[PDB]
Amino acid sequence: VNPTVFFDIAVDGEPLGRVSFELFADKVPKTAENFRALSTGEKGFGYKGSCFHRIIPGFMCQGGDFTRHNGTGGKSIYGEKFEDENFILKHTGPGILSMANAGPNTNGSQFFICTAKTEWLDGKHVVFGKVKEGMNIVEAMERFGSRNGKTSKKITIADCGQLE
Amino acid sequence: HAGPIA
Repeated sequence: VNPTVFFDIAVDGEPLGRVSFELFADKVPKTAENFRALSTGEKGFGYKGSCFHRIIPGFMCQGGDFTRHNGTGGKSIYGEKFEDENFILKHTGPGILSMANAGPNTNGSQFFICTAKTEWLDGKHVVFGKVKEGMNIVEAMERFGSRNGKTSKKITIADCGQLE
Repeated sequence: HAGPIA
């Protein structure tokens, strides 16, 4: 019953590996659906082709910005942004897919994949999913994101979609 | 402006 989407990661055009995620619809539907709906690109916009503009080693990997690709843009399927459905799920560790907001009730299309346990984000960011397969792919994306976050090389979402 | 801090 829980949706499974994926990202085919490419480092500078050359494919690296696939990374699938489990969307916890059974807890946070609207957030869950928006990422599934945007991972498939059914409205005409989404993750295919967008990159991870912000990767901070030992912390997380941020992407989802298909409009301004510099951490400014991106939008939800509901128009601009949306509310904070809930805060039931916590950032328990690496693999956690959560929404990258700009303060409360500002969820759009940006998200981040955790590459370590980030409990200080608990209550401030809506956790809505988790990496099912390919967590070694995000582990590699690592060396390509600096301390400040600027990538050394372009990490891009070559292909993405829904598998179940 | 979207994003979480370390």
